[PDB]
Amino acid sequence: FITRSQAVRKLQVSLADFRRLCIFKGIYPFYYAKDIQYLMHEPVLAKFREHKTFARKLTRALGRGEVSSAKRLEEYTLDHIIKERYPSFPDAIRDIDDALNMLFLFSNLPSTNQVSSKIINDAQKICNQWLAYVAKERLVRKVFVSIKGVYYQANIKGEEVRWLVPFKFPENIVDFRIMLTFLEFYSTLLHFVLYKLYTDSGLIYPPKLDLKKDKIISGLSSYIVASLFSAFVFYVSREVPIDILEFLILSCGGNVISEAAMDSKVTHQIVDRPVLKRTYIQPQWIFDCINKGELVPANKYLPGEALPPHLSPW
Amino acid sequence: KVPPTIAQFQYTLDRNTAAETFKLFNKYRPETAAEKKERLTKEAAAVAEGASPKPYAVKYGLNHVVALIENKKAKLVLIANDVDPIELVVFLPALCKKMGVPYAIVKGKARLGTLVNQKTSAVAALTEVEAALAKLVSTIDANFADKYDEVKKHW
Amino acid sequence: YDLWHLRAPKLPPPTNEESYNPPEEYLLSPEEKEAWENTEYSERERNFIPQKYSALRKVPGYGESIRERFERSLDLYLAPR
Amino acid sequence: GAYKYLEELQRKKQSDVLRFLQRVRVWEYRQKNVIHRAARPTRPDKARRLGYKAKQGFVIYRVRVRRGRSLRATAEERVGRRAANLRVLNSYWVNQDSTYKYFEVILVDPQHKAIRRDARYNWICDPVHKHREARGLTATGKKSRGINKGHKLSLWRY
Amino acid sequence: FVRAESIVAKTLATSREKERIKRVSILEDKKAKNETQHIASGKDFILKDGKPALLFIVRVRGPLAVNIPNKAFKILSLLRLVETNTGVFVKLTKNVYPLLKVIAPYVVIGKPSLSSIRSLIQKRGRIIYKAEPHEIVLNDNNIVEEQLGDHGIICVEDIIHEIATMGESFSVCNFFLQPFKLNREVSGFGSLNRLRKIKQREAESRTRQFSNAATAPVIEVDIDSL
RNA sequence: GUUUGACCUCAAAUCAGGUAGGAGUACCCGCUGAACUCAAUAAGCGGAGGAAAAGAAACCAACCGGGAUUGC
RNA sequence: GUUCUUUGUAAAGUGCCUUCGAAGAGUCGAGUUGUUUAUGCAGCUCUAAGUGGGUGGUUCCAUCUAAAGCUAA
RNA sequence: AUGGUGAA
Repeated sequence: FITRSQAVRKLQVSLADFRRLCIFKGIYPFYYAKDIQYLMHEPVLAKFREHKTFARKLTRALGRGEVSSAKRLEEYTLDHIIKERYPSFPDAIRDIDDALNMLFLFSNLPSTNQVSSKIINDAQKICNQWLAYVAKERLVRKVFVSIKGVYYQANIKGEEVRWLVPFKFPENIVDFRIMLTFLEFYSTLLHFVLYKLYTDSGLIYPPKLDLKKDKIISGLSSYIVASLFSAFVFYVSREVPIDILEFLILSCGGNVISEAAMDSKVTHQIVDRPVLKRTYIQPQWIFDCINKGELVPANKYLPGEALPPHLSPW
Repeated sequence: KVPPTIAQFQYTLDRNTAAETFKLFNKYRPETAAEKKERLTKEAAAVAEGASPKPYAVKYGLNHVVALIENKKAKLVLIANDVDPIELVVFLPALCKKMGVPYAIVKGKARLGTLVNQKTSAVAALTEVEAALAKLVSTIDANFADKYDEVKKHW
Repeated sequence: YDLWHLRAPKLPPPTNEESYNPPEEYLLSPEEKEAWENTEYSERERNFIPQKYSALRKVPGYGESIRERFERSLDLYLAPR
Repeated sequence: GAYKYLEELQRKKQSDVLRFLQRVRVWEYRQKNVIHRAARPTRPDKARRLGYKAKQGFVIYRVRVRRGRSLRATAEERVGRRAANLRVLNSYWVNQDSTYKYFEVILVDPQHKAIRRDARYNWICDPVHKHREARGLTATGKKSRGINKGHKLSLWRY
Repeated sequence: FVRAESIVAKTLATSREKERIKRVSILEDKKAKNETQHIASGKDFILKDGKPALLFIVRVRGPLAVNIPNKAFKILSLLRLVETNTGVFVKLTKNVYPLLKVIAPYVVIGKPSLSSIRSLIQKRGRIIYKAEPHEIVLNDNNIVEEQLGDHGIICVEDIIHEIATMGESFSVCNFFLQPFKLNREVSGFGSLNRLRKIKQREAESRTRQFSNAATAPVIEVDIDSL
């Protein structure tokens, strides 16, 4: 065993890059020598050294001038680490339950100096694929509406991922650098996981997507318990999030029409206002039905009535 | 004690005029190896499938720069102060003065070379330019060649 | 292209009556909520404050989501396992 | 070329400029070790006319020898001893002192592929030229041997 | 101490800006009078009218450090877009139409989208009120239900609808929103940031160009860029 | 703009690509060099090859010119 | 001999007209002190010329271009 | 004399 400082000196790699290497691989107690020896043989060290040399050469060019050289100088993924930490696809799905919370949180974070707009765009786009896949296999089984958010539980081949959907409200902003590395690793994992899931679903990947619809709602309505709400069509009022209600109905096999679409079999209308003028129903009815497949009539969730005690479904 | 022929350097062009000279020289930076190679590849591709004005660039090589000097082809000469072999540049100001060519001294050979791609250039010169060259030459004259015309004195 | 000390990570326990519409009995008194808020960090047991909201539009946005994720990040790679 | 002027400048060694340069460089040379690598030749014209080139594989050395055997040959042998893998093609004076004399020596690497790959200098890689300074085959060695031009028992079968 | 070049450059830029503003104002004064007899043009057009249209505006930095001019400075103060990277939605009108040219060099305008507006509202928002220096974000709809909602704007979705549909409460909500301070592009300096900024600056010249012509068509660019 | 990078120099590598030691020594190339003018001999020192070295004139020539170096 | 290639406003030579047109410095040399078979070398103060300089013998003539280097017989 | 050997 060697000290953390001793291991860093042996690797002669700054602590900033050692954090990334440990996060990708995982080393902890003071630390066993064998883990450090295995890490030293990883190819990621060569790539990190190449990146450092690229940065120093770019700085040299910028200081000397001739910006053309810096532009011309501009000419990786941790695939190997994925296999090591995830020997098999079921292991990756198991690790998803805690890994993907960071990605889903980042999907709604605002752009700032600490996070580039590209990272947020990629995180949001990853959701557009995750929800699209989940709305085709109809693996949604829980819809606990928690204060932290709607605690979704998609039965991803029997591991019941506990991913949480943060609310659409502004998430006002800790060392994001570690969070950035975790997000990068989770996105690299998500690329292959989504590829595998789409290949299993039988749909040609990558499939076509619609952008005009994206410019209207920007979400699941693009990029092309289960027995509930068959062929059901619900109207959403101006007091509910379409991003959540529409996904559940689409997974169930129904359809949703947005009130703000211009900002029939209409069996129900989701409304929360005390004043109303379709079967008017509170949003709690859909969640309660999905949580247990009750398919209870609307009589138990008329607007303005006392809400029932929604015990946590766990 | 330094002889009068030495110490002509170290006393160099002022900050503003030096910056203006650097900016003017940056307008005629010679094509770098990568740019020249890509231009030649493009020309070959165009000719291989389906006659230009004479180029202009700064003169930097000591041998050919001196060759242009004496022939009166050097419109302006810029010399570095920190050159290790002083004898390489001791006679250059004297030759420029004898031939009647504007000349100037700068501090930092590496900064001199940074505008000509090469790591170091020792000296630099210009053969052709648009019209600010005359103003820069007049400024350099009035600030170094005429104001410090007594360089032959002191020790 | 499709490419297809290791103890269990011990995932955190699931939700515990933090619903936006929880049972009335689970809405603890302010004194207990104040004690939980003032409880020393790390040693704190519960990761949420009890609350109830009837109207869906009245549900507040979680502000502690980032902090919980950051806390779990440490265990995600610094855990001795 | 600058060499045309550099040669003439170096001709008048007693001139003030060269006198100042020599006394400035003597202290720097003294502060250096007895034998030390020189990044560039202090007399580029002399080296270039001596066949030295700035291309890769050429190395310039400097060495100090006590004043009072030929000094040039002794310096060449001393540099060759330390520089076993290099060949002392030639050497030339650069500076002199009351107690010591300084001679610059240019070394050519025969193992370097650049030197072996050109026909203008590949001849030096032959084993015959090994330790050229040891046998006094250099310019100083030949002069010391007296190889000038001009005046300057056997029994057969029958 | 400051070098001479800066003062001369600032003076030259200010002179050109003042001349352009004066010419534009004088031409617009004659155009409004409808004489349209000895002027370059009388009609208006946009290339890539004064009809109603909700547009998004972003305060860009530059041009060079021109001293604050009275007309443009006051116009920006009306929209309180003094800070760079700040934007606000304004109702396009014939009276407001000349304001675009008045503050064209300092701002970029375009037609937003429903998705973009929704994302901007749900991701950013300020309520500077009850000492009341707090920059509280739109965390909950309780503030919207209490302070707002007198006209029926009870939740954030109502604000989005009013902004996109130009409702009666558009003026009230827009003032309440305390327009958002959008993050700058590069938002960095150092080894990589310098090159990234230099590369990005090239697009600014080809995108944020001012013809300075009195009858120049309104400059418009898609808001999808950000 | 007290931050910075260049250029110049000084160090380090269980880093990558390379080389000298030693032996033989008849011949060869330089230093040194003793005694019955002996002798620029012997011994000693350093360096190489199959030969070594020299080699294409600041040479010899006083001729009606020869014309790299070395051996008889 | 047999062949696949021969190339791009690519290279060289020769006579005619014309314009240009370099040469190894603490080195030769000189004095001295040690060596040498009265040549040369070495230590040292001085150390220069380019219609210039090195070697020679007759009233100043003949030859050559040194202070860098490779080369089988 | 040369080059080595050893000892109180």
